[PDB]
Amino acid sequence: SVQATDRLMKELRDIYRSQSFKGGNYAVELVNDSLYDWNVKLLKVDSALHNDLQILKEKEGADFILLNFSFKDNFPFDPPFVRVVSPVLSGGYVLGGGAICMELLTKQGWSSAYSIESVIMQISATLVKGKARVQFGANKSQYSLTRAQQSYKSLV
Repeated sequence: SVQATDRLMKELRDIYRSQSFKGGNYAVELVNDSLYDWNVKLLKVDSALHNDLQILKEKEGADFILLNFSFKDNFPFDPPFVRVVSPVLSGGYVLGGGAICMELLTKQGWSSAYSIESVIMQISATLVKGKARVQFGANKSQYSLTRAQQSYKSLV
């Protein structure tokens, strides 16, 4: 589609010129150059989660929550499929597998008007409001697209 493609390009161009993205709050990476597959990592998360990320950079790997946006399911008609790739989290409205129990991500709270710049922030917020914490035990294999789909499935 030309509309879905153009709309998507508009969004990424917005994100690029947003003070949110300039301030290092997150990043956007077109996995495999795909304009329909985004890796949005939250870099700047004053909260308990904000704490767990400090000792995340040091102990194991880097310091960020890695999100995956899939725009194949009829976006912007339907919400983008968003999931948590890593790290493994407790609470923050995160479901088994990495799916998010979030309002706007439903077919009853989403709007074609909403920006991807905003849904990212709402996720960064929902995670904090739900007092999300890093499960420093489980391996990343805990979170898979497979586990996220069937999970989000039951949700609906």
